[PDB]
Amino acid sequence: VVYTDCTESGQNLCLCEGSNVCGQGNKCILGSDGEKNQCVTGEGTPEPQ
Repeated sequence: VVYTDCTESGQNLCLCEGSNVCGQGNKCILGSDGEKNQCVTGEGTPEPQ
């Protein structure tokens, strides 16, 4: 199964690093400082539809 892409910071079940899935068990942050997304451990909500 594959999820969709992210659109905000804090999501979880989506695609942060290129096309890799980073969600449950961790937290994802989008473009930090004009940079790309990053998978940081924490508490994030899945990606609704």
